[PDB]
Amino acid sequence: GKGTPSFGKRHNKSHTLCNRCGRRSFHVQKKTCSSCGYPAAKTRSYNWGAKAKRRHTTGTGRMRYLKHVSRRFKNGFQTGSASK
Amino acid sequence: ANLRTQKRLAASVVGVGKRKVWLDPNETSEIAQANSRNAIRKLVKNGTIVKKAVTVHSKSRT
Amino acid sequence: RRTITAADRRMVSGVTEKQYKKGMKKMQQLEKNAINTQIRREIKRVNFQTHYRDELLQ
Amino acid sequence: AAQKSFRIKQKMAKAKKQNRPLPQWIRLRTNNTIRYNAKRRNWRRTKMNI
Amino acid sequence: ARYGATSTNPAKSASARGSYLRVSFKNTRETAQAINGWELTKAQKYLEQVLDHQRAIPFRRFNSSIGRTAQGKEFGVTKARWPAKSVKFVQGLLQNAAANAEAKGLDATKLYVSHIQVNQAPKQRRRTYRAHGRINKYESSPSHIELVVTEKEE
Amino acid sequence: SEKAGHQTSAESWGTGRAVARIPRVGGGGTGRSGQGAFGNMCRGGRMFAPTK
RNA sequence: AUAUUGGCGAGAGACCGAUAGCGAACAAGUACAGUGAUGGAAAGAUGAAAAGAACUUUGAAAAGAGAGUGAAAAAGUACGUGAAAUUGUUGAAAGGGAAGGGCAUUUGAUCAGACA
RNA sequence: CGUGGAGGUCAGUGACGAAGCCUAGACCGUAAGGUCGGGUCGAACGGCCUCUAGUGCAGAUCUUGGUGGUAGUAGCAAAUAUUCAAAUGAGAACUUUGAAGACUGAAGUGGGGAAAGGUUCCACGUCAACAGCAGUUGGACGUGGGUUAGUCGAUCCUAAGA
RNA sequence: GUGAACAGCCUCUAGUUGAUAGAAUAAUGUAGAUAAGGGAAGUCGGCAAAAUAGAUCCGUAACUUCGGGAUAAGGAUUGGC
RNA sequence: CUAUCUAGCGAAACCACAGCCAAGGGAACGGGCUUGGCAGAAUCAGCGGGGAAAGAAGACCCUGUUGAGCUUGACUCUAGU
Ligand SMILES: [Zn+2]
Repeated sequence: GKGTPSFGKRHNKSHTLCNRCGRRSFHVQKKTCSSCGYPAAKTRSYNWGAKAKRRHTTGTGRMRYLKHVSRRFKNGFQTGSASK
Repeated sequence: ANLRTQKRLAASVVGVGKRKVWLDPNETSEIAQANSRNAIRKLVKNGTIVKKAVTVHSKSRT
Repeated sequence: RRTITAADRRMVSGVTEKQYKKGMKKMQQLEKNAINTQIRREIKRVNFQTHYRDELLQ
Repeated sequence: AAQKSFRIKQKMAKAKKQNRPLPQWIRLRTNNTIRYNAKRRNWRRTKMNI
Repeated sequence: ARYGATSTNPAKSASARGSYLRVSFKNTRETAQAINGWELTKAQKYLEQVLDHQRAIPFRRFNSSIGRTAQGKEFGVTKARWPAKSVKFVQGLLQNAAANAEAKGLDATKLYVSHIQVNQAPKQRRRTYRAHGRINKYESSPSHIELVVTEKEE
Repeated sequence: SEKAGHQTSAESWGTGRAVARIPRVGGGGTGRSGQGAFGNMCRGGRMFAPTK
């Protein structure tokens, strides 16, 4: 059989967890995540995966530093002390 | 009431299997407080629990 | 040598025993209505096999 | 498994501490749209892919 | 507690309503329609004989392909059965309506049943796994039950 | 939105199967898998002559 | 001077008004499937205020019946209104292998007008 | 004729109940459709002159959702097999204990393990749901506890290879 | 233990007694069997089943690459004390 | 062991409306029309004539100024040499 028996010999993974995107896409035998090539410096982004340039783009997450840059610019990147 | 855990613990204590542990039926209200493995030691010597006998396998005909 | 319990820890934060029972019932029921719905809405377009072989030519 | 990593044990710890119901002091909050835990998970239905 | 079309008065009548019950509508409607118009003392005796396999219940509408039997002759039909779950879930409402009546102040010797209607409830749903890797529903047919009893006058 | 309705990858199944020739979503795990799209008739579809 | 479907902040619309409008008005790129690249949903409304049904009684219990709140439980968290298919009880009518329909009229029900 | 919206207008209707809905109750129009009474119900909606359009459905192996007859029907028939008494409980063919009868018959229905799963392991409470019958029972639900390494493994070495 | 044997069957340690059940016994079925005399006349066709079967001794052809064919074929025997 | 009867549980295919026939005409083989024969509630287990039954936008044929795999001295080109 090629079906219900052949789905019994599925017990060794060809993927595991990536350290840069945390999802199961890291191919162990060749050591590349299919969603963001982890040895590679760039992130795997393509203009035909528009619906993949929203699950992984700027604003998807936290923006720990970038949420404050507009708040800093309106005031002029001022430093020092507040006031009296 | 329910004595599956007590029957497990008694067999594990005595060494023999689960099927050679005989509990007295008249002492359920006493056995069911044996939530531990030290009280089972008390009951096996009291006689409320018994190691049954090895079933025979004779070899005389052979 | 114990003072607290899970029910005692939840005592201070609103719910009591009766109210936990009451809330749990409705919570399980409204979790079950969703399963009834999702079964209804999958039962049609789940049996559409992609490459079923249809073992009969003769 | 029996012989595993630490990352997997960490993810399993998170997925164990997330496998509780909704606490009932939430439902009494003044504007609470949350009647139950929708991301609930158990090991029979949904295998988490790690 | 709105009810069906009651052709009687609310002063000398007491009622009951069993909701979202997990018994089959097709085998409960017949149980109700077999007692509509009866006295309680001579219906509770009959529902108790049904469980002991005497005096079966006649199935008049939902009667397709069931087997025949001789306990239908007293109703003229030849197809009957003994549904021992609908029987119990109706007998656990006759008792409650009789209690309601005893607390209202109505003598329980002339009580008869005037209105009883079974309804169709939301189905509680499952799956059953068929051949060739497909799925089909395997669900229930619950029922609301709704009952009114009153005392005979001229 | 010029991309309304066409935020989807969908192709018809064809003949043989006893559904229409409408494009139909592929996949699984939800109730969208199998639904029609790319059409004016279909829920979650576009409109006829999207107003420019 | 020109361009700008991205980002930040503003203002408007002969636009859609929950099967519509961005996929998403809500804990939506979430749940979920797929080894993976990727695919990808459904789901809004109690009421002015929870005042969310004290208390009695039947039941083993859920719940039921009274009670009570409320302007209204024909608003009781399955909660705005609550349609159709379909379905239960009651009532009316008919019924020899079809039912339904057109013209005309008897019988019954219902409506009509005082022309006071 | 009708529908969603827009500019004018009736100093229009309306919580003393607008819209919507049911109405083998009535009226007008050849008809599209319009008007009225009754019941329900709870907040906005109409008539006229005009403008504009995402504007009228019986079908499209139409799309989404929902419900039917079929039907209390087919059926829940592989793996030798169950029975008696008691206890619990509201309730016991299916729980527990005891007494019996049997089987897997050591290339096992045993004991342990690699992958894989992920807390299912154990206790207490518990049955609205799942266990295609039931259920006091449960890998189910709710709350908690639990995995101790100088010597066991990873770690270290290198192979085909990357 | 039987036996050549981790075969088949029975049993001890250990485990389980779980698969929804009850009553009745009609056809037609699935699985398993028997059959008077005949013995492939059936049928495309001996498809299916049936017989033989293990061990000892004797006896074993044509052909042959001289190694085999060959368990050829075809006979009797088998227990208990 | 099923089927069958019962307690419980409880689907699906399929469905314009549904289901008594002869002949006639007709899209040349009607369940409906026409002329006739007939016709009495509700129904159970079987059955396999029929419902041109269900399955699937014919898998042979033809057309399309629709395609593909393949071959060669078809046309036009080409990496390589
Ligand atoms: Zn990655």
